[PDB]
Amino acid sequence: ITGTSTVGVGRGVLGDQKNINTTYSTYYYLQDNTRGNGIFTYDAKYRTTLPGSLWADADNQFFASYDAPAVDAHYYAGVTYDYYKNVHNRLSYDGNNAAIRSSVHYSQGYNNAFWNGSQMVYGDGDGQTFIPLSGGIDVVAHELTHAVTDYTAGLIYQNESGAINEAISDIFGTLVEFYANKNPDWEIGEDVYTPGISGDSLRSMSDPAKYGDPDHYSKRYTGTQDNGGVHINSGIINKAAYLISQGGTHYGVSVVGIGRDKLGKIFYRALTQYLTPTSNFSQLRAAAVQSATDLYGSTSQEVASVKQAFDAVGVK
Ligand SMILES: O[C@@H]1[C@@H](O)[C@H](O)OC[C@H]1O
Ligand SMILES: O[C@@H]1[C@@H](O)[C@H](O)OC[C@H]1O
Ligand SMILES: O[C@@H]1[C@@H](O)[C@H](O)OC[C@H]1O
Ligand SMILES: O[C@@H]1[C@@H](O)[C@H](O)OC[C@H]1O
Ligand SMILES: [Ca+2]
Ligand SMILES: [Ca+2]
Ligand SMILES: [Ca+2]
Ligand SMILES: [Cl-]
Ligand SMILES: [Cl-]
Ligand SMILES: [Cl-]
Ligand SMILES: [Cl-]
Ligand SMILES: [Zn+2]
Ligand SMILES: [Zn+2]
Ligand SMILES: [Zn+2]
Ligand SMILES: [Zn+2]
Ligand SMILES: [Zn+2]
Ligand SMILES: [Zn+2]
Ligand SMILES: [Zn+2]
Repeated sequence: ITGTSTVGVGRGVLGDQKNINTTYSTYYYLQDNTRGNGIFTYDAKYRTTLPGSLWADADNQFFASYDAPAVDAHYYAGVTYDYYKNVHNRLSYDGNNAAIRSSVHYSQGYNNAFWNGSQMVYGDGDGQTFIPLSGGIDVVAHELTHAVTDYTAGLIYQNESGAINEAISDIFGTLVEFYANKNPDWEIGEDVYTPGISGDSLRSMSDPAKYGDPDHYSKRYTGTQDNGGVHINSGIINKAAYLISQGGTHYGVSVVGIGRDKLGKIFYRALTQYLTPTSNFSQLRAAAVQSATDLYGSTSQEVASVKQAFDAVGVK
């Protein structure tokens, strides 16, 4: 809508106060004019019709319980935009400042969130398995990163390519979480998963086997469920990424950690320059090694650590 750019205030899903960019025209709308072609957040009103109504508020204060998922969808879309622009010089998910549109209160008791090809969609959870999923910055950024992947490599969402697709989204979801300093960690979805259980998450990048996911190529899932194990076998790549950043010794292979910024630069270059729709784990290793070579030189520690990490998870 046309109006005046304003700054409102509210609380997110976890009860934390934050400022949000809004637009005033009779009502205050969740329309952020400060980022690209805009960030727009919508009320799906417990239906499955999308996008729903652009979120309108009478007083620019967003402290109602019903407001909280919208506050976080809107705010964390902005954080994700800032990460890709400031760290990778990428303008929105398509690199052309596409508007980022999000709908909250999708369906009833819906334990999921997704990028649908043109917008983000967030369920509210059933209150036992999940609370509203936009409360997790890593969820928001994980799903927006699927759009980045779609507009670049086009990784196919099955088998090894699909596991790489998932891992890329976990990697950048986590790097966004660290960028925001929003209680960062190397687990996924901890802020919105199982409110009655502390210390858990959907999966761990630092220790995938904590939840039974494989941390070595020899332990990969080879069946047909989950599109060939895309959320299971992602642990193999997630652990390699963790090792590249933080270092460690894994299955007897020592990895010299090079930090989060260099992890992000190596994988972003691999994703945008070298991966293809059917890249497998071995081809991802090659893309990461070449990316680190481009950035840091063939004799660099960074290249050596990429090789160590993929060795440690059994990917040649
Ligand atoms: O923490 C990371 C920071 O060090 C880097 O500069 O940008 C990405 C963040 O995840
Ligand atoms: O278990 C890991 C711990 O050893 C390290 O200190 O920080 C990250 C954790 O995942
Ligand atoms: O081949 C071994 C692999 O199967 C195991 O999982 O990790 C150590 C490797 O040496
Ligand atoms: O069966 C597939 C397996 O062959 C591959 O190695 O990893 C993904 C699986 O879906
Ligand atoms: Ca209000
Ligand atoms: Ca996390
Ligand atoms: Ca929990
Ligand atoms: Cl470990
Ligand atoms: Cl381990
Ligand atoms: Cl480790
Ligand atoms: Cl180990
Ligand atoms: Zn998802
Ligand atoms: Zn995903
Ligand atoms: Zn966290
Ligand atoms: Zn799955
Ligand atoms: Zn998923
Ligand atoms: Zn280990
Ligand atoms: Zn380890």
